[PDB]
Amino acid sequence: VNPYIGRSPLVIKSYAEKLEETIAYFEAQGDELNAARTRTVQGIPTFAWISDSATIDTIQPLIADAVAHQEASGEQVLVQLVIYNLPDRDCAAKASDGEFHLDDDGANKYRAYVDRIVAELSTADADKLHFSIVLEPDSLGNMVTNMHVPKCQGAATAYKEGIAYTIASLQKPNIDLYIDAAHGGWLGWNDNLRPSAEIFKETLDLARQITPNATVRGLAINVSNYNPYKTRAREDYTEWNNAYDEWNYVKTLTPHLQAVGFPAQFIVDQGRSGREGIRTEWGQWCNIRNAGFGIRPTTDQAIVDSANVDAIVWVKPGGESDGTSDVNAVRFDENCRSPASHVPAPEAGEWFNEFVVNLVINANPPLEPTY
Ligand SMILES: [Mg+2]
Repeated sequence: VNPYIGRSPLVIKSYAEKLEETIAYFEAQGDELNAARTRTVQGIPTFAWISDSATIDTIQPLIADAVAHQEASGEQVLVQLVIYNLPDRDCAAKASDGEFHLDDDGANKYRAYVDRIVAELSTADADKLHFSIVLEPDSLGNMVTNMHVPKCQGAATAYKEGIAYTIASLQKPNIDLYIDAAHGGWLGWNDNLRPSAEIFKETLDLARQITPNATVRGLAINVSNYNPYKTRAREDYTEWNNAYDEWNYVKTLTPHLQAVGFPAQFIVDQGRSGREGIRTEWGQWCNIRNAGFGIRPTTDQAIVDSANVDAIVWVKPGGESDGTSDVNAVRFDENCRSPASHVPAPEAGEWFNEFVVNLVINANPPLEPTY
């Protein structure tokens, strides 16, 4: 069943707290409407990312807070998590912050990292909650389009085996899993559709060699990207790609999932999708200037308009930088100085207040104020 129906995805307190800076900024500008819209954003659920082992320490406090909230509110709390730590992570990038490396026991270390997450998701408090978990952004798409890259060649089996173990390890009645499936501009090209469906099924099949009746709910798309759910002005760079918005990505990928027997249910990130015409190339991803908050999290079919979409969600938390634009930074990524990037920007994950100011102003539909 669609786990989002009737459920209240969890507001991430640590994220809502960061927005106090944005509220203070608008108040200091004499801008009560945008201050109030930012207050609305504080109440919008986002995903909590587990992108390293240290972050596992945040999970039990998050769960305890979630249970307290469930008791107080009478809601059916749905905790949204991202697992993002495969060994030799981000194999096609020039650099990665992933902490595990295949040549330093990374496969076993990844299993133990998953085991630590499982432990946290196995407490009596965890049992009271429901979870929606996105598995490993920037992973399997590389086996479709980046197999000319030495690091991807060396990591392909490990990505499939890693994700298989994660799936097999999180088979509980209160957990729904969505495997990351990139975005239309990556895997939506005609040549990529069938191989993508095949690798998702292959990975699920591997999971079932570990835990016999293992399942997933489906796929997560547009994670940390900006693609509109429904475009109002198709971009020139989408020429010859039928997945020119994410609703069309769902429509075009679905038949291939069905053909291979992989579940064709999707959650779609729209956290930074409010404004179009902000990029000159589809491949631009880092702190794209003038991005706006998009469609708010919802299961409403009047908006979603697809039996294959479980929900629109906000996976990447807007305001957390994609990377630094400082040319002299140790982790400088040239993508973060693209012609479309917002500069200066702080290190990946650090608060980028100027960017959130713009996410509020450029939100579509406009944010309703909470006065
Ligand atoms: Mg490192």
